[PDB]
Amino acid sequence: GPLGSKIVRIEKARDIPLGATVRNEMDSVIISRIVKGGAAEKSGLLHEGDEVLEINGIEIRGKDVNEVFDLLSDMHGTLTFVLIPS
Amino acid sequence: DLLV
Repeated sequence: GPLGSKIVRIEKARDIPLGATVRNEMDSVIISRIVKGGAAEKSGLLHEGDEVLEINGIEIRGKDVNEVFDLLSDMHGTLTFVLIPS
Repeated sequence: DLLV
């Protein structure tokens, strides 16, 4: 896809973490760890080095990881993640 | 880093 991205469907449950840690890298949001025993490991859908470009149609480039956390805390259901694999 |  655009910038070589892929579309991934990620389930988000209120008060349950997705099970991945994220960091800012310049103007990007990058997945840094897939937490062992968490939901993201179980689904196999997110990976270290993945760049998050969009979450449910919201552009993520340039956003602080704190805003990403806040955004996700306000969402539940099946979310559309647009990712660039590493 | 930040857990989501």
